[PDB]
Amino acid sequence: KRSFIEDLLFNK
Amino acid sequence: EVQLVQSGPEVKKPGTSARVSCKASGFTSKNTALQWVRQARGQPLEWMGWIDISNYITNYAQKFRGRLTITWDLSASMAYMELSSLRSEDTAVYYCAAVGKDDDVLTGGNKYFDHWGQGTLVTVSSASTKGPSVFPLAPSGTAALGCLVKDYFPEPVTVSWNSGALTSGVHTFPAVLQSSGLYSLSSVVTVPSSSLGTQTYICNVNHKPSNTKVDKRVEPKSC
Amino acid sequence: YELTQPPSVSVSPGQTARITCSGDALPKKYAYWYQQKSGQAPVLVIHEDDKRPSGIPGRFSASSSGTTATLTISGAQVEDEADYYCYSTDTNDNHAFGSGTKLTVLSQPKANPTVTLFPPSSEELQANKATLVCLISDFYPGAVTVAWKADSSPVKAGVETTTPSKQSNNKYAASSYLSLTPEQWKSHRSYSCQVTHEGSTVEKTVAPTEC
Repeated sequence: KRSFIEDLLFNK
Repeated sequence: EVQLVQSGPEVKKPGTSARVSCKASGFTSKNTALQWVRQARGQPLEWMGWIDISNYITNYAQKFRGRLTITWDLSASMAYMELSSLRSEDTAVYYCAAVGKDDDVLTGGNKYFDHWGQGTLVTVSSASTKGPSVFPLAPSGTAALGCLVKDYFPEPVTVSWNSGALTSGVHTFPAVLQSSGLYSLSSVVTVPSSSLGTQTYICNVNHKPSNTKVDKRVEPKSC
Repeated sequence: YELTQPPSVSVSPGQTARITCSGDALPKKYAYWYQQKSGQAPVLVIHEDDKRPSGIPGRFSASSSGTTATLTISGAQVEDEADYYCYSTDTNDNHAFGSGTKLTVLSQPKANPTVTLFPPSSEELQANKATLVCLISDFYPGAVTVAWKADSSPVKAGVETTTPSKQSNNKYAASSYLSLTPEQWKSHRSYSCQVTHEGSTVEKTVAPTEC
């Protein structure tokens, strides 16, 4: 339900 | 090289659905997302949503949930956004953009990438082709006068003053799209006060889509 | 999710410009910065808080501390004049662009706006319509806010305003319209167009009984 790209681009 | 090519502008009536296409060529990294971003005239960028094109997982902004669908057609290398129940406020430029990271085999690291389409203007209006009404903006050192070019569709209108002989101090503004679904603009010129009542000032308005030509004489007021 | 930016920032050529971006999730989520010029798509100038893209000049830098991300443009050049947007997400994956900042690279001294307010013409009233036209000209920088009042009451309905456009003399002009019915126009004592530019407000007022 959640793409890995969310974390790849924003998780500090 | 990578390319993003969007479909052309479209006029849509209120209540209908707008479909915008974005051909995304050359994006083979697994971590690639195609996002949609809109921008109304003079307004900030507004992120609408995106799709992970490797697994088709979507993320829609809260304001568009229930109205927005983002799809990826792998066989055609085509991304789409579909916005339903269009309203006047949905008039905007809609952008597609590809974001993500590449495995940079050259340096051995990763590289973030960021590419944008040219944008697609979606105009939401129920209007049919309509010529403008031209109303004088009368003046009473220098004096400002002009013409109001009201309620036309579609764009554009051109304006000249005194058949092009008057150019100095002239400013023709960009149009605004009104809640009626019709455009309106103004053209003004600053002239010496001493010329009012002696020099004739006429604004020449052309609206080709309605085959409309209007010459309006702008006369000073005594009040 | 909301990211707050100053509406406008001015910088002298060769001096340092700083554009802030306030968001509650910036301690956990990266900020991106985009530059947008008139009629063009935005262009990435900073990714992942402080990383400079390969094609972006070295005078562009950025940082993030606390709930504030800051874009810094050292030795500002005329080509750096543009709108700037930060971009990030929150802990529930709500992406957002910031409110945006118009960066002016000062090319001339401040010029105060000249405001001319036109009442509805008799021709338009004959057509059962009424438009007040507020002409704003010869101001610099090109950032203004316009507010309309009827009988000292703020008027939000029926107002449309153009984004400032450059004049031939290199100053800026803008236009604002208040659309009313002929009955509305006659049934109020006065109407005011209020133009705020660089922290100073200029006002023009018209009255139906005047003409």
